Amino acid sequence: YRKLGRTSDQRKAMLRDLATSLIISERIETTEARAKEVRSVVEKLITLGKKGDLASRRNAAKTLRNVEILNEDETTQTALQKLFGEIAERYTERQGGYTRILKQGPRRGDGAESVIIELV
Amino acid sequence: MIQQETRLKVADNSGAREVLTIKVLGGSGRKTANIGDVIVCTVKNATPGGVVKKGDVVKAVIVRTKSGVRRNDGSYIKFDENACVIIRDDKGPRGTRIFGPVARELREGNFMKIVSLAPEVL
Amino acid sequence: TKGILGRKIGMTQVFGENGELIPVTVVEAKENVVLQKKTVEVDGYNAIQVGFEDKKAYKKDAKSNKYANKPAEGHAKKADAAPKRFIREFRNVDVDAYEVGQEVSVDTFVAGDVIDVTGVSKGKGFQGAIKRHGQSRGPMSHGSHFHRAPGSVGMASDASRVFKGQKMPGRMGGNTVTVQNLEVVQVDTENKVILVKGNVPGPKKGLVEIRTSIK
Amino acid sequence: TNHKLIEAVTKSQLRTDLPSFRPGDTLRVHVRIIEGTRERIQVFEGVVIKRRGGGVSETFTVRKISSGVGVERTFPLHTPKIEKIEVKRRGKVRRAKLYYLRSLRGKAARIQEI
Amino acid sequence: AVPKRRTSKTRKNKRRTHFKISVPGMTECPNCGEYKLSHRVCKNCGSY
RNA sequence: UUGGCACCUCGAUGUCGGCUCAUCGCAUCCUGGGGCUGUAGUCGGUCCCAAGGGUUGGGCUGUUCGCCCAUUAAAGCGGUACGCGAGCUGGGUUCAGAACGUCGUGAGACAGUUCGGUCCCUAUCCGUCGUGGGCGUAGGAAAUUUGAGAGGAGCUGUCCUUAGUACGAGAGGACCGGGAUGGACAUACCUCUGGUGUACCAGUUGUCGUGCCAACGGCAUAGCUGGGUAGCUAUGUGUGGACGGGAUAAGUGCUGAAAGCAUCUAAGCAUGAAGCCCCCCUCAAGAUGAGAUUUCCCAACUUCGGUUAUAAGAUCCCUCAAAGAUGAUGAGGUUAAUAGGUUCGAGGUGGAAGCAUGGUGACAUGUGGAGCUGACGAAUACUAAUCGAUCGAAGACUUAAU
Ligand SMILES: [Mg+2]
Repeated sequence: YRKLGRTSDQRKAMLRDLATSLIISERIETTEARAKEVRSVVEKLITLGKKGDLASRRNAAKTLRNVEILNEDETTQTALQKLFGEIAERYTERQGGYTRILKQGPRRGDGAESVIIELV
Repeated sequence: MIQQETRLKVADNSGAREVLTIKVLGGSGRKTANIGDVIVCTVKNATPGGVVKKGDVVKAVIVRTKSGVRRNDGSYIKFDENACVIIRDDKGPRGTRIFGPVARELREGNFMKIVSLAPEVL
Repeated sequence: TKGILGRKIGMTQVFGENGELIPVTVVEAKENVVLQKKTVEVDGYNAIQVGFEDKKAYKKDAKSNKYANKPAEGHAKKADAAPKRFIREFRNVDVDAYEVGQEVSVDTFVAGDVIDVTGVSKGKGFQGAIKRHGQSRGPMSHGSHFHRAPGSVGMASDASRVFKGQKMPGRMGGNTVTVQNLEVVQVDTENKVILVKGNVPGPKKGLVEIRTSIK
Repeated sequence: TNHKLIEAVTKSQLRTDLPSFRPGDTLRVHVRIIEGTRERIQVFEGVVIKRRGGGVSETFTVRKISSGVGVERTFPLHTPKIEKIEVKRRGKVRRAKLYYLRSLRGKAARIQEI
Repeated sequence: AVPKRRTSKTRKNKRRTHFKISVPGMTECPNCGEYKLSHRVCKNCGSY
């Protein structure tokens, strides 16, 4: 597994942040290496959401951030609720995958490979 | 793995209670010794009386190291404490009352007087 | 005599008669085929060329070594065999005992044979003096600023140069290594497996060459 | 198959007569000693302290106090020089490896049955 | 530790014969006809 | 070595010891082979041949040296700026402080002691250790190779037998020949024993948080503690220096004249060392002397190719690891198991959460070898290797055989 130029605690925090953000937004722009690493994390989250039981929910709460989503009609729910209530339903028949990576060119401030990582 | 300056408890009633190894016999560059290897040593602690007195330079044979030995079948034996027995240059003990368990690997080195005199050979 | 090509699977342990722990290396030797016969009057020396494994057939627009190219397919089609991934050749064998296209089978070896095994050692990459060459290190304390460097590289103005072969840092591993006087423990004809005693050079799933001990 | 070859080759020397035990049970191991004369059996009775990676390579270790000196004897699980393994008594522990018993002497190293 | 002599122009231009960049690994985009980076999204159109 | 001389260097050539790393000589310490002996054998002595390998760890001193303690087959002597400080140290020595003895009226001094006292430098060139690109090797490629040359290894103990049969008042005690095991060293490897194992499992303290209970998250060296997979590893597992040929050295000779004798030598023919060459391991055709074998590709314009663009084959680019600083190498790119995911395991941890029961409560038992699980094994196109581009032959003359 990659190190991403970061200590173990900082890498863990950054990966769970990136996972939560992809869950909230359904698609994010980031670096290639970080997307290659967050793919596994978010996909294991969707796997836990697909089981749906309480122990699995308690386990997925270990990784997700306490973030709030405002739906339409002023509907409000957490990232955990979105994981177990809308995204698990979207992938009940799919047996892996769950994410796609679209390489984009190098950014300007570095030569960093910017990528879109989305949900599928 | 007994090397020089290694302290060892002595497992007989010869008179010596502890020894420090001056040299492992058997060759130039030889550094460590295990059960069945003979060392030269100086006694550092002795009982009042007995034939071996503090400061003597004596030969001893190693019994029951805590590094332990492998056997040909892939079985290992290890002990709690390094131990040694003072020998009389004929591979025969100075004491008469060897104490503690003794590895079976000494039977090969012809320390039969030590092996027979031990309460347990393993 | 009697060599063969195979790939290393891993190490394990067997109990011999009288029950001794025998560390063994599992070598898988399957689809070995004689592809050529080198002869003194044609090549200047006698040997048998042995192909090992099984490539897929030629395809249009292949992008990897998985598929035989036309030169290799034609070469392996001159004998009647599928394209092979590893091709070596053996000099210790008697060429007349072998026939082109025949299958070098695992039971050419019998338990108790004494063999020489050749592999390519495990890679280590750029490594320093104390690991690449076993050199001792300097003091780690007592004001020392010499820890893992190589020592002097020479003398003073007499020389005024570094001699060839000074044992300086560089790329460790990946060399051809032959281990001598190993013995086969058993042969499994259905699994096509030779159990060799001890360990052989190379990573798991590498390539090993077994042949009769030259000593 | 390229994967089972380790297990395929090693299966024939796996024993099936060994009872079930876990780290913490005191068992008696009957070992075949071949002296110069015969093949007498000798018994090592002690507490299981650990056991390791499976297959033929599996190993276990038993610790005893012989004459005031702790003796640890480790065996391959499938070694043919074990005649018979008797689980003398079961033990309640909370670790897989009982290295902490190496520092204790006497009543400090007691284990409850079952 | 410190250069003993100048580096001549010849030596300098010899040393920097391999100091160059390669052309991008680019391909025409099938949908829009403009050049793009292979295995990347066409930035002019946004396809594939 | 101690000196003599003052020839290079004072617009600087760092001086002793030790460490690291060596390299060479032989006037040889051991091991190999010999002659002579006031050599009975084991022990020696002395001389000759031999530089292949080997040639210890401590106490005391800054020490080199030396003495001592234990070993060892042996603890060799010298050169390399008394090898090596742009590789290390800084105990001695040679600034500034202070003190003792001593000398000087004194300032101060002593190669007399004593305590203390800044060791800078990002490597341009050659050299060296590793890795790439270019062109060449008269077509363009894929693989398998020969070996001109080059490097590496090269040590040795003890025990048993012969055998107490071998010399012998005795005491002691084999040469050779045959086995068996070590020490040191070198290599490969992770099955075993262990070490580590910062995205593995568990216990636990303080405090803050997710509203609360319960369960979890952050931070405190990874908070700490107990275990631990792969990989990487030695102190762990294997293996090696085995033979055996060719020519020799010191030596020992056979035949044999010079010199009708003698004589190893002149002619001629033997025998003879761990040494020389080969044997063993590794690299190698840039071996410009560029080698060999097997296989693949083979046209249509020319207005005469100084010819396109393509074949065979590669690559760009992308998924990766048995490989890697980067190139490179190797596994793969949909006609696909390369990586991720998913599912099934191995190994590790050791008994999840939620309930139920028991207890006043801390807790305990049951559900239930439970739950979780980086790197290891298998299956599966669900996700990403989806489109495409670039490079890459048409084979020169002369002569002879044909
Ligand atoms: Mg100057």
